[PDB]
Amino acid sequence: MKKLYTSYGTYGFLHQIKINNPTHQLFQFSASDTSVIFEETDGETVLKSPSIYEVIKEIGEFSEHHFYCAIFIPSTEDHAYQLEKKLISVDDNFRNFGGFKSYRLLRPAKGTTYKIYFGFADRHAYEDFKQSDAFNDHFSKDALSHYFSYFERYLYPIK
Repeated sequence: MKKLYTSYGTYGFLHQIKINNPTHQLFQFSASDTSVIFEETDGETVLKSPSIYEVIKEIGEFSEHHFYCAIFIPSTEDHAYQLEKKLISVDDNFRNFGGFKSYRLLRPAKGTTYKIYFGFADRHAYEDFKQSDAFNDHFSKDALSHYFSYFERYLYPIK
C-alpha cells in the first residue's frame, strides 16, 4: 500500500538524511516554522518516527522545484469516513488551473487529522487558486467545518 512519510527538523538535520540515502526519492523544503522532508513509497521509509499517511488519491509527480501547500484538516472518529468520501468526490477540474502541478489526499495512520498537498508552480499560483470557487467551496475551513486547528503550512523549494 502506498504511503507518505513526513519528517521535521532543521535544514542540516534533514539534509543529512537526504544525502545518506541517495537510493530514496526524498523531497526537502523550507517552511516558515521548520524544515520539512517527505517520501512516498509502498516500501520501507528511511525516516525515523515520521508522520505516516496512506495515499487515498493522487495526481501528478513531486518535484523539488515546486511550491507546496500542506492543509491540515482536523476531524473526529465519527466524521472521518464522511470527510474522506467528500474529499474523494471533488471535481477534478482544478487540475487545469494555471500553475497546477500535483495533488495528494492523505489518510492518517494515527488519529483523525487529514492532510492535503497541493503542488503548484509557485506561491502566487496556489494563492490565486485558493481564492477560486473550486477551492473555497471544497477545501477551505468553511467548506469542511461540518466535519470538525485547521491550518496551512507553506513549503518552499530550497535554494
